[PDB]
Amino acid sequence: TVFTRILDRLLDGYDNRLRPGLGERVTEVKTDIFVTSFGPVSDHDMEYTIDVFFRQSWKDERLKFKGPMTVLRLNNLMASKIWTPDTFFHNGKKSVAHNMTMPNKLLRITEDGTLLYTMRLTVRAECPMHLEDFPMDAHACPLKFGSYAYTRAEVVYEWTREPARSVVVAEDGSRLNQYDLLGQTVDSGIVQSSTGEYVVMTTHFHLKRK
Amino acid sequence: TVFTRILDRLLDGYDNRLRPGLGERVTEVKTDIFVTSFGPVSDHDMEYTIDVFFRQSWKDERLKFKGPMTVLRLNNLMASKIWTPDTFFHNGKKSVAHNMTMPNKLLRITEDGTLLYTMRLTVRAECPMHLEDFPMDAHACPLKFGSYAYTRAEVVYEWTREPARSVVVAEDGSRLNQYDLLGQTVDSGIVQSSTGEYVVMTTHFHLKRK
Amino acid sequence: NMSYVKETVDRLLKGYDIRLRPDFGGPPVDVGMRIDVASIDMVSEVNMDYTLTMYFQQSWKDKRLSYSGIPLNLTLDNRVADQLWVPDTYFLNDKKSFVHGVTVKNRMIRLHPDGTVLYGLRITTTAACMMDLRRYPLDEQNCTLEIESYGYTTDDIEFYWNGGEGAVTGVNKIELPQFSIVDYKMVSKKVEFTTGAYPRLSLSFRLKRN
Amino acid sequence: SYVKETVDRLLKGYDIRLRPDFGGPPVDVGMRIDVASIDMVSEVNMDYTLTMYFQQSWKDKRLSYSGIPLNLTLDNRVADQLWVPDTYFLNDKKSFVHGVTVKNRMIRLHPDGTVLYGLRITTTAACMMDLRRYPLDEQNCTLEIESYGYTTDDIEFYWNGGEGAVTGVNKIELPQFSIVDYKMVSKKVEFTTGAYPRLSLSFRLKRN
Amino acid sequence: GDVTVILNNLLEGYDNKLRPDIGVKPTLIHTDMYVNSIGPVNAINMEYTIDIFFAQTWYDRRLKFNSTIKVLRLNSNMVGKIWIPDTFFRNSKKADAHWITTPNRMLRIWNDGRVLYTLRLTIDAECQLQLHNFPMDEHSCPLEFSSYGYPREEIVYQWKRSSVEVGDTRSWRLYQFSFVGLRNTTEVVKTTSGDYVVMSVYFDLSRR
Ligand SMILES: *[C@@H]1O[C@H](CO)[C@@H](O[C@@H]2O[C@H](CO)[C@@H](O[C@@H]3O[C@H](CO[C@H]4O[C@H](CO)[C@@H](O)[C@H](O[C@H]5O[C@H](CO)[C@@H](O)[C@H](O)[C@@H]5O)[C@@H]4O)[C@@H](O)[C@H](O[C@H]4O[C@H](CO)[C@@H](O)[C@H](O)[C@@H]4O[C@H]4O[C@H](CO)[C@@H](O)[C@H](O)[C@@H]4O)[C@@H]3O)[C@H](O)[C@H]2NC(C)=O)[C@H](O)[C@H]1NC(C)=O
Ligand SMILES: *[C@@H]1O[C@H](CO)[C@@H](O[C@@H]2O[C@H](CO)[C@@H](O[C@@H]3O[C@H](CO)[C@@H](O)[C@H](O[C@H]4O[C@H](CO)[C@@H](O)[C@H](O)[C@@H]4O)[C@@H]3O)[C@H](O)[C@H]2NC(C)=O)[C@H](O)[C@H]1NC(C)=O
Ligand SMILES: *[C@@H]1O[C@H](CO)[C@@H](O[C@@H]2O[C@H](CO)[C@@H](O[C@@H]3O[C@H](CO)[C@@H](O)[C@H](O)[C@@H]3O)[C@H](O)[C@H]2NC(C)=O)[C@H](O)[C@H]1NC(C)=O
Ligand SMILES: *[C@@H]1O[C@H](CO)[C@@H](O[C@@H]2O[C@H](CO)[C@@H](O[C@@H]3O[C@H](CO)[C@@H](O)[C@H](O)[C@@H]3O)[C@H](O)[C@H]2NC(C)=O)[C@H](O)[C@H]1NC(C)=O
Ligand SMILES: *[C@@H]1O[C@H](CO)[C@@H](O[C@@H]2O[C@H](CO)[C@@H](O)[C@H](O)[C@H]2NC(C)=O)[C@H](O)[C@H]1NC(C)=O
Ligand SMILES: *[C@@H]1O[C@H](CO)[C@@H](O[C@@H]2O[C@H](CO)[C@@H](O)[C@H](O)[C@H]2NC(C)=O)[C@H](O)[C@H]1NC(C)=O
Repeated sequence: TVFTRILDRLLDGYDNRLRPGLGERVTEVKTDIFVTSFGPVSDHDMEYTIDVFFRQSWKDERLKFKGPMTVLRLNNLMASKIWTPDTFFHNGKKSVAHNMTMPNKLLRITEDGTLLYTMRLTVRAECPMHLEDFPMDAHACPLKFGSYAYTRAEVVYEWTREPARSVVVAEDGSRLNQYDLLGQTVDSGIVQSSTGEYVVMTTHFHLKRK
Repeated sequence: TVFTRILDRLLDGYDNRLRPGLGERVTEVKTDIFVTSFGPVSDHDMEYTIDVFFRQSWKDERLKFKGPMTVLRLNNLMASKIWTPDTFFHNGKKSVAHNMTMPNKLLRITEDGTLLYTMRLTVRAECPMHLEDFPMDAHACPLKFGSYAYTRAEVVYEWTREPARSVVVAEDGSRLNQYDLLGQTVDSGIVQSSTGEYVVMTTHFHLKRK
Repeated sequence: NMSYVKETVDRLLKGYDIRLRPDFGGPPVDVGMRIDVASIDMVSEVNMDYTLTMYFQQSWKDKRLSYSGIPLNLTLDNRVADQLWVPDTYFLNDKKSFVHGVTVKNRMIRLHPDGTVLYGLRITTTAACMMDLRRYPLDEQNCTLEIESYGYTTDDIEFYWNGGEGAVTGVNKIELPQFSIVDYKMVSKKVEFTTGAYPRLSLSFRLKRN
Repeated sequence: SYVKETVDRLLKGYDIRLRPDFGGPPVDVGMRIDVASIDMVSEVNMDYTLTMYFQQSWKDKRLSYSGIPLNLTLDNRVADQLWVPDTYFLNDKKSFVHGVTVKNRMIRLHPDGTVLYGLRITTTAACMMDLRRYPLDEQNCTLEIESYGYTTDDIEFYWNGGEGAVTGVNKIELPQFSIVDYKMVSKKVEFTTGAYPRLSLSFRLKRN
Repeated sequence: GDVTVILNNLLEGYDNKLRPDIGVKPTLIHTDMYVNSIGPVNAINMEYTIDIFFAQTWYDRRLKFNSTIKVLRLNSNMVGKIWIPDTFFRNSKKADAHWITTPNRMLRIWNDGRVLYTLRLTIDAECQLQLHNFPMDEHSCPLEFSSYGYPREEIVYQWKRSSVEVGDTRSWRLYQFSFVGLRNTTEVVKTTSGDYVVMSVYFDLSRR
């Protein structure tokens, strides 16, 4: 009743096509990843599988409000009417967005203006290994991701928590048959292409056979 | 020139989500099929392929008209607006409603109010198979179908012709390679569901391994 | 009279906010699961998964969809499900899932004069099952199926089994070619994450290798 | 400038849900297929995979324009705003229009009215295989091109060009089979609902 | 909201259905790709898969805006509102774009009217292993593209850099053969619909 008047106000003058602060500050996207189940590593295809709750958060100065509630747990139909980052996995092969009774998305707009847009995904990506030591080896499967259409001067990715404590694997989340997930290591990074210097969040999964 | 103006007279005031006769007599849908081919049986996962022309007919008195043409042979884009029933196959575990250039659906509105509506399907229905006699098999694979959301007090399925003649297989079309089609057998039952009571059109196909 | 019904159906959809859950900003609304298991389709010890087809039914009492004149349990078309609020219930251990689209999308919208919305889905889930291959003739699995909301904390909605033990129907009518159902058990559970706490209904059952 | 308002008036008041010459003569639809590949003639599944440039040309009096002495090749997002025939394939199992960058679909109008249509379709078509002679047998797997909801009192099919309506077949090389001959067949097919026109393109497959 | 003013003003009176130089110029398009990976050459289906970043560059005189910002960077939301040329890979079995997490479509608009547009595309093309010598393999593996509807009078593809124009990556991209270099051509292929420019890209490989 009252909240419909709020949400009908927050789209007058709003534009999908513009990041928050165009011609201004860069936008800082706080990326969090919760690994639901690290799936089976396909050795002949040379690619692994991982199920993630790919979280990301940023501040928009156009979605502020002074309603009775602080956080409005809205629906995923709302998220197609606000700006979202264009993150993509640089080594991803066949990444499916999980669609169900509703699409598995989320949007919790806050009276501060900060957002929270998480997605349930299955991204499969390249993990090149060296079979010089075939029965017993350990190598790191990379998971790189970053923006597609926005350079480092438009968007800048960050980690939500500390980088040692951002990517979280689940307790029971291991669909592995041959290997042992033991630890992960992230860093930031800049990969320059023919357009510009894009920021790339690299995540390695160190794992060894049995 | 004229026929554009008469389709809008039938669709203005017509509600796309109300069956003909809500609070009135029960909608009588008349079902016909035409088995274009009986596809190859699968002894591994106990299923079979079948592609039919699945015909339906019911009287929508809200769509009667007076024009120069006797019947109106219209596109599938018209059929998205008119109420059509939700006829699902109880044995179908994967099905393809075929579309090639348009969706393969014809809607022929007669002058009286009745209307024919059929679609070219493919049903991967499953057989509960008895393999006690694996070289000398004699099966009867069902093709149950009925409404999904509408009760027996809301829609009732009937066969168009006599029920022994209301199922037709093509004379030169069957993709069986290990079995052969002895003949068809229909039945009409009622499934007592947790939601309500539903009419169920059952169709059997009698097979024997060569 | 069908003209009185369309005036009420248009009245329920004029002023409706699809992006707001019912009693938004107040007490959580209870959504009750109802599962009618059609079949266990393809359980496989190669990909660590099993294929489940079922009738996922769910009911919730919402305030905005109430009427006084019609004594009927108003069953609308399934395209009204694209016009109303439905929960974003997902299955956490799925690998590939789909709603059956044989004739229409197999959805049920059954309104009530009270305000109870009944929502059905014939969905086929390829859920993952971590199977212990310690001893092969006596496998004795426990393959789960986890119902959980995505974008709503436990103070936004809450789950329960609609009927206690009788919410799960049809598991005794399953005939697997190599397995036998000896027990199935429904578990209600609350699970917290960094984002919030989430309700979790668990449908689990034991298999046996012959 | 001037061209944009002529395209906008061809789409103003246009009723998609009625065919050309509705309530009158049958609209004449001519077809042409450029065969791209015979990819996977599977002997187990008894099917063959065909990639083809499916082309349709019909006369439409509602889409004629006076000036502009050129052909208006429009974007592919106009075909859902125009009438196209509901041509299916009778023996398909899996098929799709290619979506390489956008959907591969051609609309080329003409100043007289002859709408030209095009698609790039990969069709997994099934065919009967006689495995009596297990080597060196000819298969004769066909492709029945038929419309769904238009009786011969509403449409007419023909191979546009006669014998030169199917090109690119002689440039195909298969590793196991070999294209020995192809032929085009026009007929009428009666059902319970009506009488529908059918084009049939055959491929005899002399296995090496 | 100052960019919202000049972005909305490029949208009224703009038809998505017409190419920019609809009567005057052949609407030349500059193109290039970044070869991100070349997957396994299976060669039983005569198929190799390749991941590229396929970019396009053309001048739309309807998109000139006055110099307030030099170039505005757009997301994947304004590609459907602007004329985008059709481009299809001629030898592709299944060329599927990447749609995950608000799809991979990049769009830039300068005040000159120049439009930069790119895609992330995975392909699987046609390449025979040329099995005269099975240990001593050689291969060509073409990758060619054209417009499906617009002929050489209405569209012209051209490389940016003369005779190479194609980048590459670190050669650890799952190639069981020896990737030894690039070469590209430009061909006018006569079809029935018209004459089309064909931009072949060759990936020379050999088994070792
Ligand atoms: C037989 O029937 C089936 C089922 O009905 C048809 O399949 C559907 O076809 C339609 C028409 O093409 C598709 O709709 C369009 O989809 C575009 C992308 O959708 C993606 O959806 C999910 C992820 O969200 C992916 O899984 C999909 O991938 C599948 O489809 C591709 C297609 O080639 C396959 O190759 C794959 O293998 C997958 O199977 C899709 O990638 C979508 O962008 C588009 O929506 C825009 O355009 C329409 C009209 O213009 C408007 O809804 C709207 O304007 C959208 O534009 C917004 O977004 C764009 C983004 O760029 C902006 O530019 C705009 O400004 C605006 O903001 C449209 O919805 C549908 O996805 C597809 N479904 C499936 C399951 O395949 C067959 O085509 C049909 N066959 C026939 C008729 O021959
Ligand atoms: C993921 O799952 C969601 C389920 O919530 C699904 O969203 C739905 O998608 C369909 C399209 O596939 C939407 O239906 C559209 O709704 C608009 C509303 O005005 C209609 O105008 C559209 O009509 C078009 O198609 C009609 C077909 O009969 C024709 O009349 C005509 O050609 C129109 O162009 C269309 O029906 C539906 O609204 C959403 N539901 C939501 C967003 O809640 C989504 O598509 C799934 N994604 C996948 C499968 O990739
Ligand atoms: C398959 O395994 C799962 C977990 O390994 C079993 O689920 C467990 O079921 C028990 C029995 O109900 C649960 O214990 C009780 O739960 C209730 C309701 O949550 C609570 O009130 C009790 O205090 C007690 O904790 C247990 O929580 C549950 N485990 C999980 C993780 O949910 C399941 O029963 C097994 N399948 C079969 C067929 O036995
Ligand atoms: C084997 O392939 C041949 C062609 O390669 C096809 O035979 C065709 O079969 C159709 C229908 O079975 C027939 O076409 C007829 O053509 C006459 C004119 O010649 C026409 O008046 C009829 O109405 C009918 O359409 C004919 O037998 C033959 N046609 C041609 C041109 O060869 C078919 O695909 C396969 N035939 C068999 C017997 O397996
Ligand atoms: C309309 O729906 C209501 C709600 O399900 C039905 O009321 C139930 O009827 C069953 C009879 O099978 C009783 O066992 C339940 O106790 C009733 N529940 C409630 C809350 O009343 C009602 O029968 C339906 N009426 C019609 C005409 O369909
Ligand atoms: C527009 O398309 C029409 C239809 O094909 C063209 O008309 C024919 O063109 C071919 C080859 O150019 C020739 O047979 C004749 O020139 C035309 N035939 C007839 C019967 O008129 C027309 O040339 C095209 N217009 C342009 C500018 O290319």
